[PDB]
Amino acid sequence: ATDGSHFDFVIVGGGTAGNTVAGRLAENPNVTVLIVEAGIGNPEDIPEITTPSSAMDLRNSKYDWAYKTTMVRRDDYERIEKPNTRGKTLGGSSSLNYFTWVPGHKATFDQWEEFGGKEWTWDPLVPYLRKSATYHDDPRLYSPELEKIGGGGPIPISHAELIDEMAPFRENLTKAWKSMGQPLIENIYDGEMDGLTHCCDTIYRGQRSGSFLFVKNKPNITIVPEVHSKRLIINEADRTCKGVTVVTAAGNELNFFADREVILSQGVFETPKLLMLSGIGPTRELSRHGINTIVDSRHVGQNLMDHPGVPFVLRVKDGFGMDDVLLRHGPKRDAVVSAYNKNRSGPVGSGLLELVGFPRIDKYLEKDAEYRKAKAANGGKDPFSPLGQPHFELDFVCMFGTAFQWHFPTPKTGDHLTVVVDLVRPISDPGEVTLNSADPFQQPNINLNFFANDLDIIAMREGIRFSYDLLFKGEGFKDLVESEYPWEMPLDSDKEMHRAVLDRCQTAFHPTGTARLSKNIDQGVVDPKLKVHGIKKLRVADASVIPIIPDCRIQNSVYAVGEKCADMIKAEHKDLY
Amino acid sequence: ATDGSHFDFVIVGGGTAGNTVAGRLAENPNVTVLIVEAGIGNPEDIPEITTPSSAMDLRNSKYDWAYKTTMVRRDDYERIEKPNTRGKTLGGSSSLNYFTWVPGHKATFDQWEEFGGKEWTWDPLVPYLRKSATYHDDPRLYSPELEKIGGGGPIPISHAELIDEMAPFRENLTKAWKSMGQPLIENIYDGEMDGLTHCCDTIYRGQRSGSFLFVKNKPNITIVPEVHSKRLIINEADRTCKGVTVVTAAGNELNFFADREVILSQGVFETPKLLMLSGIGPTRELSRHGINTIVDSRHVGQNLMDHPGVPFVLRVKDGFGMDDVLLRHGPKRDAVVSAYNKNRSGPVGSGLLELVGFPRIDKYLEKDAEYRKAKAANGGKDPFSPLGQPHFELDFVCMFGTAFQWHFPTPKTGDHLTVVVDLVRPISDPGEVTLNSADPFQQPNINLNFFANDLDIIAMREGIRFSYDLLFKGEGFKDLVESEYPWEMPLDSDKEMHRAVLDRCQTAFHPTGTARLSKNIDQGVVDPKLKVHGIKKLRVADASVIPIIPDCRIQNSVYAVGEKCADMIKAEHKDLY
Ligand SMILES: Cc1cc2nc3c(=O)[nH]c(=O)nc-3n(C[C@H](O)[C@H](O)[C@H](O)COP(=O)(O)OP(=O)(O)OC[C@H]3O[C@@H](n4cnc5c(N)ncnc54)[C@H](O)[C@@H]3O)c2cc1C=O
Ligand SMILES: Cc1cc2nc3c(=O)[nH]c(=O)nc-3n(C[C@H](O)[C@H](O)[C@H](O)COP(=O)(O)OP(=O)(O)OC[C@H]3O[C@@H](n4cnc5c(N)ncnc54)[C@H](O)[C@@H]3O)c2cc1C=O
Repeated sequence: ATDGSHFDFVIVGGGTAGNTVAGRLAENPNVTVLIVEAGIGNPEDIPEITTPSSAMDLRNSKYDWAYKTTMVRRDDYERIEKPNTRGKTLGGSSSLNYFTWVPGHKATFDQWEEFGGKEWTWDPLVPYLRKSATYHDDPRLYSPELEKIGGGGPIPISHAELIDEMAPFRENLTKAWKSMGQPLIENIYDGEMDGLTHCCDTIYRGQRSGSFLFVKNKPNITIVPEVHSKRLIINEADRTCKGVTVVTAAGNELNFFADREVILSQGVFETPKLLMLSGIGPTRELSRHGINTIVDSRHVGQNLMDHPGVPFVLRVKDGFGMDDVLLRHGPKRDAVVSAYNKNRSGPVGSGLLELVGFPRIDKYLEKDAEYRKAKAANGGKDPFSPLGQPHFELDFVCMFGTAFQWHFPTPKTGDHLTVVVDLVRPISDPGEVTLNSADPFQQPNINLNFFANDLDIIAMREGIRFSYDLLFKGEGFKDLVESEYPWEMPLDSDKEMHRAVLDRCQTAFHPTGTARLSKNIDQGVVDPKLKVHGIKKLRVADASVIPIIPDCRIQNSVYAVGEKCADMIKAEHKDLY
Repeated sequence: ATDGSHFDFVIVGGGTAGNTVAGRLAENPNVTVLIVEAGIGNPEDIPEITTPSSAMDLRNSKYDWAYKTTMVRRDDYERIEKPNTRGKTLGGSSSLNYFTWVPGHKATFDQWEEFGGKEWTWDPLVPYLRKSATYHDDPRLYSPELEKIGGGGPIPISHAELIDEMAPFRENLTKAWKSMGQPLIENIYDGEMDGLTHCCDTIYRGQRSGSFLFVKNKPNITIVPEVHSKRLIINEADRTCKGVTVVTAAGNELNFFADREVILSQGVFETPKLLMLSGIGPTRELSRHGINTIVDSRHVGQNLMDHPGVPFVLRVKDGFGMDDVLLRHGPKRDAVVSAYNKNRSGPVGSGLLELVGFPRIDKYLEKDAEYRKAKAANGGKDPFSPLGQPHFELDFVCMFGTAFQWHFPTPKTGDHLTVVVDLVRPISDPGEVTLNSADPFQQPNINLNFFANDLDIIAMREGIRFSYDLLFKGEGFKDLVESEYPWEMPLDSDKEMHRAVLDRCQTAFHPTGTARLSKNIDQGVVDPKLKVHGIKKLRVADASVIPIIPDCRIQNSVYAVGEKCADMIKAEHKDLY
């Protein structure tokens, strides 16, 4: 693209919501759309991106921002980690994520009303939760009712394409789950999600479905990859966003201008950073780094909320995990790799997560004197999920997963199960994203503030206990477990579990909130139309907009945000739509 | 003590060097000495303090500052830890340390000349390295020449009082060491230290020898424990230190004044902090926290240097470690505990470290292409120890040691060996101590900057390899090893070892340098008489003074610093001494 070029719409950050907004705005072939993006422009050409079983290997790769971030910062404990993985590539984090497609609980989205008014509640959002996807059920295994989860969008989704060898595993896990007295559930798309379900995925015919699928073969979209944002171009007199400044690989600064609107989609971490570098954020924090304040927006970078996860690995009987096929070199791996290469069939095309659980654990919580007291102190309402929401998402990954074992080596032998214990309704206060300096090439500082509240530790402990009961005592599955890796979970000691949770937890990869939808600038950074409070012609569409984190893996809500954003922009520009 | 009281000398921080200086100045019964100290005043009354086998249990106890500190801060990796243990109690860190008494290499102390001139070199310092100690050899096991290591001081020291059951262990380790072609050595007190030695300790008749032994039964010493320093009292016009302000348990601020001199002994972390709070430090760093600059002293808090350590545990054959006697509850433990209680005999009185190795590893280093290139680039001189110094201190702790395994649980069964691989001559740049704020009750911020230079990683890797060779291949000992805890050291992969070293390393507990001796304020913070550049009547005596870290565990050099400081103060006040 030529320096100083004008486009109707500029999307800053070709990520998950970014491409969604861009592709929708481009549906009028006459509307000019520019996308600027730090990463490569041709993800579909990269096997590790398109191949679902390679996902975890994308951590630390060239497609990963690989941020340092503080996971917990309590007086008794603090840990900082790297990499806190985020996608750096067209498609953003939808190009390196773990595929699960799940919206969340109706009661939770209904509470968005406090921030976004009625249009940001469950029912009105349902269509936006479905618009991006085209649902498939080729093997005809699931209720035809479930076809309503795809509205016709360019992101192919399907229930996991089941691995044949894992059928015995699925059957035992199912038996175990029911033996605990917990429900099976298939429809988790209408606001209810209690039980063990067969998850859907952004995978189809063993290929990844990334947001880059929104923006190809559209000649009205100009895609400029490999450029790093320096600053939003803001006219102070007009209080207007004019466009964006970027730096090329050769180190040249380029300005691009939007004739209608700029949409900021740089994700939960970089969106608030670029706002601040552009003069929009907490005034004391700007001054501290030599940045003028154009709009004193206190909430920018604040309210960072994520799900803490404590994963744990069990060694399981031979043939009940995929380690020997996918993880280790050999003829077995060679075979499935050769099949995948010829027609994309086989387990190489698998995302390795097929059964997912959304339980409550009231009866475990009730056994803890402290939880009992906190609940009473809250007038008898459950602190975590007072509206019937799950307490956990339990992901049963059917092999050792490096992405969920940041400090333990990969075992050399044996098949494994990796259970991701994801606290989906935490009550710890949010963390924050702050500036390290005014340098656009430095990562912002990131504190997730996991487990600031002790109750969260107690719940996480109890969700590990629930998972252990299920797997060590559950019908069928109890016979599959061989050992705990890399040592025993100290479930016998509240004291030890306290240390175990803090020291072993990680991000579940769902950060949100840093430029949240709101009714005014004293509550959040963007209004219900996702316009930046205080600025004209500037909107944010990405996970930073999310005012209350969904009860599950969040990519579905992020696409929803992009779909709604595009709709709201179209409604505004009558002459174009 | 009464508010506003005057004393000839005020020691701020009743720690290792602190008490040394105080006790020596008090040798003229007419000189009044005050000691202020944050911790308790009666350590000799605390079993866990006086009992050498309890040392490791003092981590996280009430006697531990338990600082958060950043261990490594590289672009590819960063870890922050808690607790970074320091003594909070009369005697300071000499009240919770692991006893080893070893001075270091002559060539290294000779290089102090660049900072302190001739009087801070090996020969002149020898007497100061010996003054604090009274050497014992009751069982008459060692050369009578070695009695020269005790000059008659109030700190009883002895070669480790050997545990009988560990004799077979010592004998096998010795055989293994010699089988590798490395020397045995007993005299490591005259500047030479190449080999495996029987270490001496600040233990005698199974009681800890702490610096509090310097300051009891001296009625001219006023001891005020349980008070937290707020600030040094500095007269700007006179450029003079007048005394110190402290806060009591009840929250009252008290001023105490020195008629001759104030000696700051708050240790490597708190000494630079209090200087800064008092207006002495880097001016930009003071202003940033609202503190006036009285003296722009750039080096304050800078030059923090410590030894990185990568410990590792081996499970060893039954009866070749002390786990079953000291670590686990039972009749065995009951028996030795009952003996200790009646007459202080038995392994309960042991510091658990009896053999210590000081090897070079030139031939391991030479195998690494990068080391070879770096050495050539340094004109053919070894980067680490170009003057013949050791590369490592290898501590062979004869049981599982929690103090050296910060992220692994304590094994439930088996006897263990804990090998502390201490890189004693690192070449990474120093870290820093900075202010978090002007609040005297907040810990300063601490970055140790371990492994900033890749060569250090290569050496640490190779010192682990040397240790593994010794123990897995060495004569006698090879037959004792049962397994690696908690998994295998990835010695087969330079790549994995790189991650292993960074992720498993810790402080070896020897921080230094943050107010270093120097010839002028452009080089350091105190002059050769340990006077603070720019200020009269103010000296620093503690580990922050140390300009080049010794080649080993450092408590001996710290007492040396205190002994010299006291001598230099006495020489100045003729009318009193
Ligand atoms: C491991 C991983 C695994 C998970 N797994 C599951 C999953 O299983 N399913 C689930 O639903 N969610 C999961 N998630 C969340 C899910 O993947 C969602 O994608 C996120 O929750 C929300 O997607 P945004 O639209 O809010 O943010 P985005 O980062 O996508 O797009 C931002 C774009 O901007 C560019 N960009 C940024 N800065 C600059 C700059 N300075 N100059 C120029 N360009 C810049 C940057 O390169 C990128 O292209 C997962 C995420 C991670 C990993 O991040
Ligand atoms: C685990 C541990 C184990 C090791 N093991 C071996 C060992 O085996 N042998 C060895 O030679 N060295 C080892 N070392 C180092 C060795 O122990 C040495 O002691 C150190 O290397 C050097 O000793 P300072 O004189 O330089 O510093 P100090 O902290 O002693 O005294 C400071 C005093 O000031 C007080 N004080 C501080 N702040 C305030 C305040 N605000 N307001 C009021 N008071 C305040 C504070 O409470 C304390 O009393 C080891 C240390 C640690 C642990 O710290």
